Amino acid sequence: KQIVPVKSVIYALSPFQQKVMTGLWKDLPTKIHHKVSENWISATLLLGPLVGTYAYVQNYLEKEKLHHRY
Amino acid sequence: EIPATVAAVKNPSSKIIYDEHNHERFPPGDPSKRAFAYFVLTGGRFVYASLIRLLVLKFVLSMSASKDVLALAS
Amino acid sequence: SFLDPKKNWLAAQHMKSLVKRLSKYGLRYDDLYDPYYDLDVKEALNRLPKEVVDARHARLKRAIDLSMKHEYLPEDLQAMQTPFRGYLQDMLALVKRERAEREALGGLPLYQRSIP
Amino acid sequence: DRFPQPYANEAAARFANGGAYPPDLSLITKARHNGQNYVFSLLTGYRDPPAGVSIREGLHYNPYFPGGAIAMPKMLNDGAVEYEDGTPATEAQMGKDVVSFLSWAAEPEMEERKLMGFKWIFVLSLALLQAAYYRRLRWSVLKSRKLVLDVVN
Amino acid sequence: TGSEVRMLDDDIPLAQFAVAFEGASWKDPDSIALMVMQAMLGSWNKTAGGGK
Amino acid sequence: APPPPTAMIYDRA
Amino acid sequence: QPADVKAAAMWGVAAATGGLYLVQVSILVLP
Amino acid sequence: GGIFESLYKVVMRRNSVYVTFVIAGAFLGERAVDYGIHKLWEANNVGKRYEDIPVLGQKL
Amino acid sequence: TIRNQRFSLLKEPISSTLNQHLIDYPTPSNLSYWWGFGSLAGICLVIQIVTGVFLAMHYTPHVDLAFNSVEHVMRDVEGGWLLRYMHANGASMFFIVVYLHIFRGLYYASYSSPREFVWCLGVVIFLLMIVTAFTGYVLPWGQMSFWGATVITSLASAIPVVGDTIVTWLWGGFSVDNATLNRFFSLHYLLPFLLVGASLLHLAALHQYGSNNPLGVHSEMDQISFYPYFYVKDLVGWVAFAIFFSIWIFYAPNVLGHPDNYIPANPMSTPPHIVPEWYFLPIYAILRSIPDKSGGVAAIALVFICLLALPFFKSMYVRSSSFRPIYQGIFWLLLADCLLLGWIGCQPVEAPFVTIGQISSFVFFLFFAITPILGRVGRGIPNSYTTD
Amino acid sequence: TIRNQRFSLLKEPISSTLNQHLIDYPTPSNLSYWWGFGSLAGICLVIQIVTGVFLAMHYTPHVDLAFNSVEHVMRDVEGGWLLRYMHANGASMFFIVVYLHIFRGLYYASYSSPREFVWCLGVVIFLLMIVTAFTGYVLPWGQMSFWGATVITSLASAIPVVGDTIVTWLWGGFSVDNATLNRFFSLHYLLPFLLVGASLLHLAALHQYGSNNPLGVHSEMDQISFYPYFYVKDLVGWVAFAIFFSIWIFYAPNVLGHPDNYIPANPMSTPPHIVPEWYFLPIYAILRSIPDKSGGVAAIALVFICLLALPFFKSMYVRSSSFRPIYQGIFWLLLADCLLLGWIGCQPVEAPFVTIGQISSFVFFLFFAITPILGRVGRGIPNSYTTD
Ligand code: HEM
Ligand code: HEM
Ligand code: HEM
Ligand code: HEM
Repeated sequence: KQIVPVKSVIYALSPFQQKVMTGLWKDLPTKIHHKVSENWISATLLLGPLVGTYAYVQNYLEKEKLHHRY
Repeated sequence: EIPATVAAVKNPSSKIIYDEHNHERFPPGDPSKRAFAYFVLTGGRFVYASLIRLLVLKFVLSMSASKDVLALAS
Repeated sequence: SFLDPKKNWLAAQHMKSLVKRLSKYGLRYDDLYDPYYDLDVKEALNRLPKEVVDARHARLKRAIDLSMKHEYLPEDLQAMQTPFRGYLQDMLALVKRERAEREALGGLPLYQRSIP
Repeated sequence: DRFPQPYANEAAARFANGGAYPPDLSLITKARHNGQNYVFSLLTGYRDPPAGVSIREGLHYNPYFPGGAIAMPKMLNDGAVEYEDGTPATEAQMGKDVVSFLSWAAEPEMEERKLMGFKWIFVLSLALLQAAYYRRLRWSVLKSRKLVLDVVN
Repeated sequence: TGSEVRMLDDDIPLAQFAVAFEGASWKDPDSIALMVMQAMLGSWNKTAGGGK
Repeated sequence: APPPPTAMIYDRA
Repeated sequence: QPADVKAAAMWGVAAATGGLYLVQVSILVLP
Repeated sequence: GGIFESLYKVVMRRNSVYVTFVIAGAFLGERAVDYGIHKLWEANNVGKRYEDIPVLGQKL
Repeated sequence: TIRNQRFSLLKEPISSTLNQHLIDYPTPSNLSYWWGFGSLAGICLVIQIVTGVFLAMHYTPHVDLAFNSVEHVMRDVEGGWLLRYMHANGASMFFIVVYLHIFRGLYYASYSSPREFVWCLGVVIFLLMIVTAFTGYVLPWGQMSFWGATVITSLASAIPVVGDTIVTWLWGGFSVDNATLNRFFSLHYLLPFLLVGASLLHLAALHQYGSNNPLGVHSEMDQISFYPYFYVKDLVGWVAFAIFFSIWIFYAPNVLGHPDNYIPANPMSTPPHIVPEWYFLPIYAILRSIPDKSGGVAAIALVFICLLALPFFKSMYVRSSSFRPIYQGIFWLLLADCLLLGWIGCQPVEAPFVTIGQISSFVFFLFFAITPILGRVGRGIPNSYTTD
Repeated sequence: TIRNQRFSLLKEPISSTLNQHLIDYPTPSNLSYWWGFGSLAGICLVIQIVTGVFLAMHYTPHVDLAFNSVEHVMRDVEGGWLLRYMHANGASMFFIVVYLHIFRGLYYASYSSPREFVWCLGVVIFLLMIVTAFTGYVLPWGQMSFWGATVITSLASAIPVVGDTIVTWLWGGFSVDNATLNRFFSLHYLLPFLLVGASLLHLAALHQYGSNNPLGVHSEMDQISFYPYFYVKDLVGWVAFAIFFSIWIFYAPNVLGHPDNYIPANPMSTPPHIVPEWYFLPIYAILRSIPDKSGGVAAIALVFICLLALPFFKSMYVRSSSFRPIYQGIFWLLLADCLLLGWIGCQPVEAPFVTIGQISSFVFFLFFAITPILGRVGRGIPNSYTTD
């Protein structure tokens, strides 16, 4: 567990010489663009099986209900 | 073709450039808003102290007497 | 089988996505090999030249800084990035071959992983 | 003292009620799923069975009761109690009042609980805002540094 | 302004750094007090005869 | 745009 | 030493205020 | 800016004063929030509280 | 640096270990908010322990007094309703944040070398959590508690050689009765302290090798101390969790519960829907889906076998799934399947839920049976995409 | 030595801390058996924890069921009389061993620098043992149990401004009833784990500053590893202790107790002789001897203040009692005084026992007040006895 020095040169600024909470909502539309563009595959994979299974279950339940309802 | 770090070390300049992606700089001549952050933290500390007080009192007075024995004592 | 992007559309898409990701963070594919992971990568990095290893450390530090800042490499250097230009696989293969020979005929492991 | 018990034991209750045990009503609004609506509907929904279904003698039909047939008859008969305040005692009125009373008996801490919840949700949201500001202020030094690394590829 | 610069090398035997506040002008009456404060934060050397 | 291995002394090494 | 005494007195005041806020003996305090 | 700096030089030069200020502010804010939430409660549900039923004292 | 005289009270031997391992332990500077869940499961455990002790000052482990004692805490004790709702919803929160912990580990492949011991101690902690929550849920002595205890402990008689002997020994008699209640109470009191010890060993191993990071790369180049940079991050996490927990205590205190537990246990009557708490549901679903109940218990053992066997797979040099599209999709499919399987557990054992649970279990095990193949095939990527 | 390939499992990181602190810790080569007494106290604590858990699998903390539940443990549970006698007599042996531990520390002046933290943590440990044993003795709910609880809790009223409030809050309802019984059961179950933590801190501080020896001299010249040299010595001690404890369990199990605890608690009548367990008797005797109960509580606080104030004395250069004849005699007189004080506490308040106790407690504090004088004179010794 050692440190590996890199030979960099780092300029830093005081936390009291720069605004804090503006960067949250700065450049918001591009942020939302990224969040949606680079992740729609993941959301599709997470939710698609769930909604598909729910639709299948409801279809089966209703069809059995009608068939057995005399 | 001297390296980037060597050129930076050997040539100090007063036109320092920071990242400014998610933290925008103040203009170079401006007082530091040091007090405002302290008052924000003060409000947060208000809340934290109130919550700690609530939790201690709730536990200790839970260990206290109960309405059953209070009504039983006549 | 051996599926390369020239003879496989799916492999072409996979390579394209990996290139896009590595270029976004600006680090070669070999930089992902953790020395703590295998201890053969540790030896291979111990055998490589100092300029190459220092470049690897610099690229990794840049990537970690970009990850913390929640940003990507600017498009200029992103177009200047060269992922998959390897520097380690040959040395790693040599180290593993030497280890395999030593294990195959007699021999004690030159290095071992602590427990744990 | 506590409320009196109409029967000495569960077996006595069953013998009185023909084998059915009238459950304790202390937590009836929390013991049954969707307790308040269920109790109100069960008390007020004593309807006529559909065509073809015959409830065994001694039982009464209730659509909302799991099973179809319940042991109690309709007790919330219209004009069974005389309110002491001047409210006409209709079956819906008695149903709503009884469900309110039972829900109080099953959760006497609702008012204090909700007041505490509102206050602490608001106050902790303020704390969350302050904590976010504190984190952004501490990390502002790192998240805005410029590092020169002497590498391009 | 108040900021920092760090030139990490790790190939140099000794690390050297300077941390500074904002001083006073020539005509500020507190510059004498700053000089006294510097005097009571005096320099120390590895070859100094004062020692400890 | 990507530099050849001729430059980048680490690439040369 | 006088500065230390003043600091200790102020810290005692702060601790007393904290204990008072924790216990809330406003009813008890007759004098 | 000026107001924040003024209150800073008032109450942020010794940590004991700051702790006293924090505790006092916590107490006052707690009591104020109590009062506000109680007023909202009274405004919202009017005509339901215990000391509102028309026959509260006639069961004798 | 000769320590002739004291510099810093943090570096004195009294505070030196805490200094190192809490204030000065270096962590990668790019950790996201997904490590706060590891920081937060400990807070949930502390909350559970404190509320449980103050509850045990009021609970009576007899079979004729347990339910009435719990109601005594509900009604008579000042602030008792707060204590009980805190304990119950805090068990729920503990399991929620631990599941988030586990799934972040799965996404970023934190189980990979050299943190095999970290993952294995985590699995042991998971066993301890499950046993503690179950034996604690039996305590209030409601219908659901009694019958869940009966069903689950009776399903320990699937072992071939011993079976009934172990079940009789565990019950202290012939059925779930007062002896089992008293035994479960004592065990429920004891086990959380072993859980604290296991958490400490977990943290010791992790600190031995250091924490991972979103990129999954070696990260000893850019590191910063824990305090204060990650203290404030974890503070934001804690306050958000406090808001969530306060919502779940003061406005929906029974939504995560099951209403049939508010009925005093009656061994002569069975509730129509015997199901465990929502956080045992996937395990219950796998157990029910596999028929031949001995096979179900074997499958439950096999689940933990797979969890313990995860860190000891093949090469798979790249670990973070940000650079593994196929493993990323596989992980999302696994998470969806786990959520679906948890949904299945609450459903009856009628059709089509049997088939839906039988397919879901197969997918769940296929996840573990496919990752070594992914590693083996991806071991030869650089030779194929190289630009030489 | 570069650890390329692993030589020994003991030096591997999994067993490295254990290796150091258990096998390889250097120890003075001339230790006698009282260090074995320290290890024996640790073993007694573990025995108490295990038997207490298995006892709490059968004990009902209700006022109407506690006594009959204990008689259940004795008569019906398979080998339950063994568990109960082991727990009770193990509390007694725990206190015997801790007393021998403390008195060895006093004799060899192990409290001196740099082991002030070790001694202070020991004092905290002793407080925890006292509280745990007291609340545990309340559990069986007999005459002595109930009335001792009443008296010892009601002497907390001696606090000037908040005494009555603290008494009522601790009682929970104007008496020592069911609420106090449940409260005491929960606390008795919880405290031993804090005691384990305190013991671990005790050992850590000692291991920081080595270990004293019968000579009191610097001892880094001739040091040997703890294993196997002191493991076998401790083993001899453990077997002898097992024989002693087996004599107590099987043949004379009720000698160390009082017969009044076999009568169910009856808050109406009062037994004629209310005394705590034998190991609280010296403290009880001091408190009873000094009248004006506020003065008694102040005197107990003063006892613990003196015990905490031993380590921080001024000169105290020569450590061991082998080279301190005056201090050797003072220590033996103190031990005789402590035994006499313990005997006084079991006697009624009728004369002459009041005079004897009021002398014995004064002599106790006199010992604690004349050690610095001996230290100063001893610091003066060397420039007087020079032989030239
Ligand atoms: C030493 C610490 C603990 C003690 C003393 C303790 C004690 C108790 C007691 C007395 C009860 C019964 C009171 C009640 O039902 O509300 C209980 C219930 C429960 N405990 Fe614990 N507990 C502890 C830790 C935990 C932990 C760590 C968990 C979670 C893993 C947990 C989960 C539960 C659950 C789920 C219940 C059932 C709550 C209910 O449904 O009413 N407990 N505990
Ligand atoms: C009692 C519950 C648990 C607690 C208190 C706990 C605590 C922690 C803590 C404090 C960390 C370090 C901070 C962090 O990395 O988030 C951590 C990391 C970790 N834990 Fe746990 N943990 C728990 C359960 C689990 C479980 C069940 C597993 C998996 C079986 C697990 C696997 C891990 C892994 C893999 C890491 C490394 C994180 C990384 O990649 O850096 N933990 N845990
Ligand atoms: C739970 C009860 C206790 C346990 C388990 C315990 C355990 C130990 C252990 C393991 C040692 C190191 C081995 C040894 O030297 O014997 C030790 C040493 C020591 N203990 Fe304790 N102890 C306990 C109570 C006490 C008490 C009540 C005191 C006095 C207040 C005390 C004072 C000391 C001292 C002074 C040493 C130093 C040994 C030396 O100087 O050689 N201990 N203890
Ligand atoms: C966590 C561990 C422990 C548990 C669970 C525990 C539990 C119990 C229980 C249930 C009883 C009542 C059973 C009976 O009457 O025999 C009891 C009695 C007692 N315990 Fe413990 N105990 C523990 C540790 C200790 C310790 C460390 C001591 C201190 C020496 C102690 C001292 C006593 C005493 C003096 C009694 C009364 C003996 C008697 O029954 O006459 N216990 N304990």
